[PDB]
Amino acid sequence: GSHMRLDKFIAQQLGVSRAIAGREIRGNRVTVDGEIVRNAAFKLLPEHDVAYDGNPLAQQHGPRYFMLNKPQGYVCSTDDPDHPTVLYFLDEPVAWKLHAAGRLDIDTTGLVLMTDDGQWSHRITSPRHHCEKTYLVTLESPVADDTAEQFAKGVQLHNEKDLTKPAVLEVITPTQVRLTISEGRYHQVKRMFAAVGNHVVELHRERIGGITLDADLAPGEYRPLTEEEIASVV
Ligand SMILES: O=c1cc[nH]c(=O)[nH]1
Repeated sequence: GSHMRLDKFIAQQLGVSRAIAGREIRGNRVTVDGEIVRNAAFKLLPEHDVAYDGNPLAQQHGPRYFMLNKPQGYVCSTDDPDHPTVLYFLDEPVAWKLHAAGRLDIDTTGLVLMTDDGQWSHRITSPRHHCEKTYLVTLESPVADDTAEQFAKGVQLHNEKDLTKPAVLEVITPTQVRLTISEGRYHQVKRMFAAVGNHVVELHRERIGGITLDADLAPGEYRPLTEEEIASVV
């Protein structure tokens, strides 16, 4: 049930203070659905059509942010037509306006941030930025004892120029590890373990910057991000 004060909408649109927006509203320069509204506190709804001096002012719907626990078998973009996208799990209006601020392959599960705020998104996904992500990785074979050092110094991916930035590995079981990287190269985690002689069997993302996947969010479930999560992702 999105809505907002008519004075805040006008201040937003004209680039003025709320106090000056109120002056204009009282000055009979603002119309809603064709009728003059002189009340700065008028509750503006999405269906309303606002005009300033006769000029239509389309309503720019606020930005939305969601936390999704991505399941296997679905993809994070319409690039590939052979598999259904994660929008299948979202029950929101004009959901097609949403994109993943950091995509995950078809059988990788975990934290995906869905949003329609392009600036917020780029800040997180830019290849020039340092944003940490943590994954829970299941391997085909017991991790080699020099792999942590390897990842700490950086490894070279098959046919890539530069080494991977330092990454920290924590062993949970011999075939299950937690890995934190600050990059976003294509299929980086799988290629990193391949380079050192192992094979990723399962991959689950637990964190991105200051946002961690809720322990009780089941695969396929999602929720709006809190005001705090939005203001502190990275
Ligand atoms: O970060 C990574 C690495 C490999 N594959 C993914 O889906 N994500």
